[PDB]
Amino acid sequence: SPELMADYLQPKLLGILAFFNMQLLSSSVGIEDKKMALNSLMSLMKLMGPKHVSSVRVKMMTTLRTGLRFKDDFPELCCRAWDCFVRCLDHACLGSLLSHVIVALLPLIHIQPKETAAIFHYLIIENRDAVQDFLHEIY
Repeated sequence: SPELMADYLQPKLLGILAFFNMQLLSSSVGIEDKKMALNSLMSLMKLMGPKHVSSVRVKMMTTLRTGLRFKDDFPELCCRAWDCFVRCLDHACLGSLLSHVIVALLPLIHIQPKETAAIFHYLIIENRDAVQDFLHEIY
């Protein structure tokens, strides 16, 4: 079952993602391989769906922020993948990510002008009534 596979994935939970995060951290692992691992994370995020990642997805997002920090050649493609992972992710507390989500976004906006704008517009539409709860905080 895809759901049965998801349950096996659930047991690894954040820790399987963390092991990947350690692999991304290691100097020896290839930058392209790390991008592939990030793609693997994006596929996993879609497989969990928004509900499955839950609190763990926010921990994964912190891991994602570390992945965002080392981007180089990998990043313009990677940022699009990260947004796709976010789209697979339930918006959940999009307001809770708030500025911190924006701060990752602001570096991203510099790396590619088009990608950041597309992510922001999608985020603004997704937040809806929830959107702008932290907007005053993100002056």
